[PDB]
Amino acid sequence: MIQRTPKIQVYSRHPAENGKSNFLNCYVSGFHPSDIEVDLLKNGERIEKVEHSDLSFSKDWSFYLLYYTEFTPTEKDEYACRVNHVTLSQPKIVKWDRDM
Amino acid sequence: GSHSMRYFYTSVSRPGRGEPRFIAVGYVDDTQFVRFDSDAASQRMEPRAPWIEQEGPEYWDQETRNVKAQSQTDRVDLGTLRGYYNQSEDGSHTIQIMYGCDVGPDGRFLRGYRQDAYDGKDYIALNEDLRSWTAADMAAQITKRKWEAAHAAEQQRAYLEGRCVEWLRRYLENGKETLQRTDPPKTHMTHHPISDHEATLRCWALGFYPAEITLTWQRDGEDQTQDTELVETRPAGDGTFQKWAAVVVPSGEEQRYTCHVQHEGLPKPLTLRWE
Amino acid sequence: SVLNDILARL
Ligand SMILES: [Cl-]
Ligand SMILES: [Cl-]
Ligand code: NA
Ligand code: NA
Repeated sequence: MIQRTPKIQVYSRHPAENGKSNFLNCYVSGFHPSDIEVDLLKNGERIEKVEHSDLSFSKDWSFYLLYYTEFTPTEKDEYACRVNHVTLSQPKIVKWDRDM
Repeated sequence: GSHSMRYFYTSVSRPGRGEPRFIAVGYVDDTQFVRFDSDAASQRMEPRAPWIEQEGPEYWDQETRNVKAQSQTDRVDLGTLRGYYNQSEDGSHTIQIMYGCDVGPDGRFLRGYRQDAYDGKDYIALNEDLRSWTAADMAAQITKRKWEAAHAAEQQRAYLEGRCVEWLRRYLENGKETLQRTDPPKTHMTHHPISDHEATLRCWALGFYPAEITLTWQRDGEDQTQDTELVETRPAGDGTFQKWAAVVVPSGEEQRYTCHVQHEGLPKPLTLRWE
Repeated sequence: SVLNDILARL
């Protein structure tokens, strides 16, 4: 086996605007194998209803997935993405940044 | 103005050699239009684009039969390979297949693809001539010898040069308002101070299609590669994509730097300077 | 339309 560590990006579909509904995305890519645990957190708590895209892979055989949910950003609420994989000793948590 | 259709198969084995997970997706350029998931309830080839639901019931039947036939063959190969490499019965192993075709603006065949991978690394691949194979080590070398003696590349070439091209044009025509359109990027620039001597200028590109885009920084007209970050093109979730480029600039020299955006949907390449 | 020629690798 060749195993690859996932790359994690947390961002919104549209530019963040406090008070307006949007979509919080977590894009995991460049990992192998495809079994992966991805949760979207709000202030540390797992968001319940979260869908994801169909499994696909790049030309280097590494998979990618898009985990998304509907949310409304505010000034004080925090959001993050928690990814667990066979290549990760501890689950990696990437915080959301409206500037990235 | 060339176009592509690609299919991505993935078969992941379960512990104890149980019923493996099989996922298949189809793309026309950067637009997914079909999907199959062995964990899905329908157990059918499901639509994923508006212009593909036009197909009749004879289409969805044959497409479901053929993706099932490949999954069952990948299921047998997974068990054959697990015993070949003496791999533990409590683990998971993956077989991936990528195949498709390319057409030019006139709709003629350009190039074909058919290549497999076992556990993340290349297994066997159909060369560009569509008549010979390039295989990996050991177990793949038996497959190459097996497929060569059976002339398997002939019918693989017939699909890539035939049915693949025929249906790629049909998809491109039925969904010309979706596939043959170019959504240009909506560009802007942000400023993020690092200290009293440096700051980060981030150059955004949002809502573009297709995903092929180029972002480059310049300082006084010269290509600026020092202290530059570029994230991969990420999907927005609505069919469009996002990408940004950053550069660390000294304070007071922000206007020395310009962002340059190249995309198919732009008649002229865009240039952005901090205002 | 998907591939209709199903090859057994082994
Ligand atoms: Cl990020
Ligand atoms: Cl197995
Ligand atoms: Na937008
Ligand atoms: Na896991």
